[PDB]
Amino acid sequence: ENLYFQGAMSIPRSQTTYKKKEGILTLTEDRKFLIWTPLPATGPPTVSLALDNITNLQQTPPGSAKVILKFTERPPPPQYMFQFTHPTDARAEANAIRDLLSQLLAA
Ligand SMILES: [Cl-]
Ligand SMILES: [Cs+]
Ligand SMILES: [Cs+]
Repeated sequence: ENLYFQGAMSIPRSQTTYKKKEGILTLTEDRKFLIWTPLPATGPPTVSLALDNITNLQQTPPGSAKVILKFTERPPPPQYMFQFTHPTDARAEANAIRDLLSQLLAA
């Protein structure tokens, strides 16, 4: 039917490295930007990517040496790689933020 729904669960926050620095990958509260902020995550984000401007999302396949999500932005287009570093939960974290993003992007 005609009902439209939006996500209403807590926005995932993920232990990730960007350009070899440790930080947190999340979305803004309005769910319009992907943000990455270096630890201690006191200050502003160093990466802020509008979901409107993401043209692709790729991942390392499960069982790869590294768990990595790769974002391509609208313009050799700009690209961003985030390595998921949680000792046990890396792939689950990647999957979660992937799943949210792909739901947002396909809407
Ligand atoms: Cl994996
Ligand atoms: Cs988490
Ligand atoms: Cs792995």
